Amino acid sequence: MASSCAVQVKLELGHRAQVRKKPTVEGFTHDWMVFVRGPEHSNIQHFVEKVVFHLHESFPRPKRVCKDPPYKVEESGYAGFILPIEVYFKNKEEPRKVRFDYDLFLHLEGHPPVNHLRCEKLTFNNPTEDFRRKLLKA
Amino acid sequence: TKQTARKS
Repeated sequence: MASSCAVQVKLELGHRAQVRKKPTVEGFTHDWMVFVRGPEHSNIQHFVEKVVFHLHESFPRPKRVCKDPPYKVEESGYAGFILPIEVYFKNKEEPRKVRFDYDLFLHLEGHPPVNHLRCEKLTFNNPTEDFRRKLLKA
Repeated sequence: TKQTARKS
């Protein structure tokens, strides 16, 4: 082949975190929501198999799996923590997935709610024709 | 800092 391909796809990782009007019985002071998505409502499901959100051990059923959009977790809690995220690809070769450490931080009562956005670029060199077709639908 | 405490 004379030809070669590099494909780039953009992901957005983010979260919202808000102080509750009233704490929960466990003493969870905050509502939050973390997510993985494409920018401008683009459809990353063409190439994403699933998104795994690994919550802090203090949460029940800490491995949260989303096989279909929206890839998000909504929860309540009292403290910020590092939240590993795995994005799995509909790829039959390497790489099968990419891993991020997401910083799920909360702000103190009195400060505006958290609305955080983290942009990530993924680059795939010479994907298979099957995977390439999926990436370029997104 | 604006942040709450953290857990680990």
